[PDB]
Amino acid sequence: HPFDRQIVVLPLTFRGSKRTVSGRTTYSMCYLKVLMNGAVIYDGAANEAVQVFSRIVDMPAGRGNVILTFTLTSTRHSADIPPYTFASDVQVMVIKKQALGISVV
Amino acid sequence: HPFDRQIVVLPLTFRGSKRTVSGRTTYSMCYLKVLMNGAVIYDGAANEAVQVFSRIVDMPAGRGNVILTFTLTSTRHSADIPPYTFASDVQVMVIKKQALGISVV
Amino acid sequence: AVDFHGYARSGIGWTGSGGEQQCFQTTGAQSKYRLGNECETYAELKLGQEVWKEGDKSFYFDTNVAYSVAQQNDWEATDPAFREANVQGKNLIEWLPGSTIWAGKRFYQRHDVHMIDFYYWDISGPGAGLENIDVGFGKLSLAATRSSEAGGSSSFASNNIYDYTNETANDVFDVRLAQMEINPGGTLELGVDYGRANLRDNYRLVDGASKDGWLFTAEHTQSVLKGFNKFVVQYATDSMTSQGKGLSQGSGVAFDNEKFAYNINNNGHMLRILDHGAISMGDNWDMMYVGMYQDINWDNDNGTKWWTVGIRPMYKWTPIMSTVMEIGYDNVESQRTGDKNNQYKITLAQQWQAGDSIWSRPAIRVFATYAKWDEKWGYDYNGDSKVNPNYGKAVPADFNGGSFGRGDSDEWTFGAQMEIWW
Amino acid sequence: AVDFHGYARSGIGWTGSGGEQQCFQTTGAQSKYRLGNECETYAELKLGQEVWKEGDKSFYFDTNVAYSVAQQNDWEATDPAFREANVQGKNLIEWLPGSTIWAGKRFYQRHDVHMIDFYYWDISGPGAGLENIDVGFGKLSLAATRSSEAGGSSSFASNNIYDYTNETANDVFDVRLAQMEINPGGTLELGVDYGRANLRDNYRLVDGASKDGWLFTAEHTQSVLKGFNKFVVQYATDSMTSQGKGLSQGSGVAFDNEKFAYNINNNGHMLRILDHGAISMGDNWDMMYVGMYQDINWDNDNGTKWWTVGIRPMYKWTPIMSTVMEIGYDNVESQRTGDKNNQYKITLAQQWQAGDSIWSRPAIRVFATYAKWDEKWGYDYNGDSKVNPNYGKAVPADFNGGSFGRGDSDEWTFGAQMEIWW
Amino acid sequence: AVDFHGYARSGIGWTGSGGEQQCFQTTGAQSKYRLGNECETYAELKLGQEVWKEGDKSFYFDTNVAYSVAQQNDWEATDPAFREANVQGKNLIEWLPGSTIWAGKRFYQRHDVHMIDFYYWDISGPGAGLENIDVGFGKLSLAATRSSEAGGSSSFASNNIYDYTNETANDVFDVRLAQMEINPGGTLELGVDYGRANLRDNYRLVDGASKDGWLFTAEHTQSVLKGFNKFVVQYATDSMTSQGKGLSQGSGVAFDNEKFAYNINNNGHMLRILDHGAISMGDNWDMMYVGMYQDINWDNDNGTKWWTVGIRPMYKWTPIMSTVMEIGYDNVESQRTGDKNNQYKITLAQQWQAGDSIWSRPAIRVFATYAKWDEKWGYDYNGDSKVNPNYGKAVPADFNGGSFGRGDSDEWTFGAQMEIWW
Repeated sequence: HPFDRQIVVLPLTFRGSKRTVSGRTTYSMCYLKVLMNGAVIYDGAANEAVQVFSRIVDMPAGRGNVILTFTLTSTRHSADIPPYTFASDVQVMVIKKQALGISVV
Repeated sequence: HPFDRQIVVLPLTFRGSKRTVSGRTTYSMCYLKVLMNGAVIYDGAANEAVQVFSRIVDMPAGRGNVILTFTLTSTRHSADIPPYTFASDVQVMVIKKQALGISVV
Repeated sequence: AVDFHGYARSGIGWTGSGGEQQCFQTTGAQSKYRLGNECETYAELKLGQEVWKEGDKSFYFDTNVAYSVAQQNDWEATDPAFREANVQGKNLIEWLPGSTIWAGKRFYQRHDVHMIDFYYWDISGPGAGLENIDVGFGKLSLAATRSSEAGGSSSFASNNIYDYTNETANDVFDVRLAQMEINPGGTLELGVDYGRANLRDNYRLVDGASKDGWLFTAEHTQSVLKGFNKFVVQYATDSMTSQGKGLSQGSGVAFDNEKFAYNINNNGHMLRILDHGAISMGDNWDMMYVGMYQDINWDNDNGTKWWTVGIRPMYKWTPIMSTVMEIGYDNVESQRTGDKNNQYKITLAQQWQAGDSIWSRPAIRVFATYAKWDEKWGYDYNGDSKVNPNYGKAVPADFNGGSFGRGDSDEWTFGAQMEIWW
Repeated sequence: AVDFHGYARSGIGWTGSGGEQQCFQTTGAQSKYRLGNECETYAELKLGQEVWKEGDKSFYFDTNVAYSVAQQNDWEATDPAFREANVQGKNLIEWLPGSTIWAGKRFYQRHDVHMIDFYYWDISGPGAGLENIDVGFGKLSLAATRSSEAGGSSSFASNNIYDYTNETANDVFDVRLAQMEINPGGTLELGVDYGRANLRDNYRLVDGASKDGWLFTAEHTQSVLKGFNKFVVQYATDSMTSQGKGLSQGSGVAFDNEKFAYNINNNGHMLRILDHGAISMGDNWDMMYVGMYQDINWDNDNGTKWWTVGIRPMYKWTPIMSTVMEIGYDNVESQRTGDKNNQYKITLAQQWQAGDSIWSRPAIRVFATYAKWDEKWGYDYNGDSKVNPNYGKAVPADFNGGSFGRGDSDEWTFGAQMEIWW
Repeated sequence: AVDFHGYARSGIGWTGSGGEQQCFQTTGAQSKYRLGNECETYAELKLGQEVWKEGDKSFYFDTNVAYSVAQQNDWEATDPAFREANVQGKNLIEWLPGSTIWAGKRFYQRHDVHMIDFYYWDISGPGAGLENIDVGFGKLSLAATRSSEAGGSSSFASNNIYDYTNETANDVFDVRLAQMEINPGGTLELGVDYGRANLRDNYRLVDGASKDGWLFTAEHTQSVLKGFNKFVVQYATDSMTSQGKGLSQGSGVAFDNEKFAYNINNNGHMLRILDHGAISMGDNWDMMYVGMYQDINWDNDNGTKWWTVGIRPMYKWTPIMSTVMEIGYDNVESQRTGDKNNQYKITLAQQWQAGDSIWSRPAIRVFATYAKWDEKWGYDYNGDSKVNPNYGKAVPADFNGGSFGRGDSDEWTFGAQMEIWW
């Protein structure tokens, strides 16, 4: 495209869990790492409460292709109990910036 | 546009916090006020549980421009503890109403 | 030499229409007739000790831990309330013989009606005082006690009620003049309580808050018919009207179901006229009675007029076995609406008690209770205060098609129950 | 004259592999061999008092507060369980001399095997009853007790189990006839318990629920070798098989770890043949023993078949010091899968006790325990009752690449412990 | 024959600037002068009993439950701490006369300074031991105790600190040689504590964790002027430096406000030179005095250097009534910023006590306190550990526009209080 664009990552909700067995409490953490062109731009962790990731990545014209990597990892409660985490779909839109239809200031 | 449209505000998540220091519990509240053309159309508050605001505003053809103002305010825990709140980005789409492919009833 | 004292009540009950026992209290009332109307087991265990005594001077130390469980299971984990821990030194001051200096969390001179389980002069809590000063005609007691509300204070100048979430302390200063002999066999006691909201530095209350209040009380105790009759008149102004027992709530802010602050402002007055007593008739009849009118007139129109009249006669078949009855009537009229909801309860029980009096405790009773009520208004607590403009307000029973109050209905329960104080 | 009684256990332990003391119980089995296996600090404190006594009639009031902590730290906040608060009147009825009328929360006539810490007849809880009625040949006792489940009831006609999340009250009616002399030194006792779910008005259980059930108990106590031997046969039907100790769970639904209801329907039966005893041979050997077969056969095919057999000899060098060995074997076969998982433990301890009997308490033990197990099935409890369709059901230990149960291994622990009842 | 013992403190207080009583403690200090400076109501109740006694051999059972409430209301629900439950058998070993074997949760031989309410040798907790072995010159005591941390262990090999969230266990082994006679009236006591982190099988700590530590203590107590003086020197290495009283925290991981793990590594040492005592001058003057220097030197530079100097005189007009003053000074310099927080506090009280000594308890005081402080650094606990890189680190009071510490100010409070041990 001949004009600069915005890559908007829509709200992504990720959440871990906590389990108490025999008075012993274990966590299952959900890690979300977002890289832009190989450089870490987000590194979030969720244990009990939901975490929402939504971002704007400014891609200009002529700088080159933009690669967004979303890596999500889940840790188990223990060696016997598998991880119990939630993560919504990754959705990405590309918009025009400074358009004449919708403006945002 | 020659036809009426729909301005859809995608889910915006805002959340406050609660903090206990020396047995005294304090709140940091997140307030989101959404105005359409200066008329208050949303007034939301959050203390611990996340709050999600998503809406459809019908904009008719010929009436004029539609201005949506999102004001977010964060309250501190004390005089020396800064506010600890979260708020996701504001993303707004505009769609056609009674389009060709999709139709919702 | 530990002193073991306290109170306890616990039992089992069934509801005639099905389920566990249901205890009936009309909406707008602050009390219910306790005989056969106890929904849960409540205990107060007190372990005291006279730790030092010389001549007439002494030091007494007292604790009190309270448990309240729902009598639905064997293992019922709860949060016990450390209700009392205090030390009282008696006869320490020579200029004022017979007086006591006390400090700690104390159950300070509680006055109550037992039949309805209703305290009307109760400023208990953490405090300190100088008690039982011999002033000649009577005995003078001074005390300072603390209460607290979970919210009502804002750290910054804000007009948004949601910002008033900081816990606010309240101080009650109480002066009582008791044992004034004005009648043959009858005594008089007067009492003045001043309650205030103690704000911290750079903290403020919501606009229009009461911020303080007064409570004046007079009580005449007359000894008749091997029993007693107490006639009390109380007048409370402003922050002392929310509770009405002597503690102050000057913030006028509460937390709703979702922990959002909302306004329960209590500017106004309250007038309470009460007459309760216990009487022995013959060698086989005992009888408790209560009759009280309480009017709470608030500036936001959410007060209530409350009429209570009840009797509890017991007939002694045997120095340990007795048959008790209890007939009570309650009628509450709202101020916002003007509707009246009323109820009457009749309980018949057979009890075995450790003594020959109606006050004799270690009691085990098998009871059948029957309550009939009709209700033309209730309180709106649905949703939360953010989206409900009527949250906490008295609304008619079918307001906009809602269902508020208990409606017009009838119920009967039965079961067994133990009650003791030792 | 406050009476201080109760029970307590607390100690320190290490695991051979590493960390704090691990605790070995076979999956499916409802008990574990407790000598050198107790896993936490437990203490019930009872502050009782006889508040009235005249001639033969008396009133006794009893409380019981229980604390259970993980014994991992000094400051350990806990939610104590208010387990008992009750009043018992003895010789208050002239028609039935020797009988007692009791009401409150009570530990009502519990029967247990100490070796494995197993209560096989326990209807304790809130209730009321008339006990110790002299009927000639034996002693008859009648009692009514309440239990409760956190869910299992719906406010409306529903087919979604998630709607059944309302507390369900259960009633147990118990009739016991004890102390029949059927042989020299032998005593027979027969009990019948009927349990049923008590539903509020316009509340319903899930479709196909067990609703109500029965428990029949026969027990023979023989005085042999300066000790006792008890042989018991118990048959439970329907709602009384889920727990099997005399309390009813007639709703059939339970909450998972994310507070979502799911079906644990307990239609079926339970047979239990148990023989446990304590004898003393010589003046230097004491012996505890237990052997039990328990078959829980359900209609959803999720019951178990449990064989337990254990001995606990004790040799007394000194009227204070002794050496106690305990050997136990457990074998549980799943009804759903047909797999048998088993375990055996051997523990050796040296103990100092307050007496010359195996029942003498204030005991301090220094112990070393070994336990070897092989587990072929387990319980699927990971995730939710929604996402996991096998939630709570027995599955083989290698189901679709999962790991269920404790596997095939062994482990040794060691440490010290104190146990006391006073 | 129940032995009722314990401790309690409670009262009421106000501050001149407004609000409930505020109690002042310098940032970076681990103690505050306690006269008129207690923020809460505290009470430990202990119900012990001598359950067995023959000749000189004895068995003693001890319990202790603690309640700590904010003394802001009457009904204060709380989670009581089950602090002690243990059994001690005395004179049970024929080889070692006078030695006692103990097991359970115990307050094991705590040394403390009363003025600042500061325990410098407190290894209490669950454990077991052999105490008071007579070795001729002194008395040898061996004990093993357990502590725990809410996190620090990871089940799998990982580099993310957030994965180190499983609770870890620590063992302390304590050897003490006490009651050495060196000089007329002087007694010496030496102690060695080894603490280590007990990792579960297939569990690990973060890289660079201390994982173990030492504590060497030497205390000399001299009897002078009808009272005592204790001079103690303590040196701790590694995991014994974070807490500083004799329990180990070798994981070096702590939970933040939102329950995320972060590194609090405690590699380094701690030196504590203390001299505290109680003196009696004349028949009217008593005194407590305190001098402390505690230097915590850590590898991450987050240590401290704390000077404390305190005096508390008492003048007795009458054997019951006295006036007590207290002047205290704290000065803490941060290791990573080099700044200094200083504070001095003067309190004057009039007290009535059950005796004629500064240790005679059932004591009721009316006090006025004035504390003036100047703080140039504080701890950054804003936000959580993920978004804040300085979370838990000492920073200057004016760091990048933030406000850390209590600033430079002064405050005066007043009120009444009661303190008792029985």
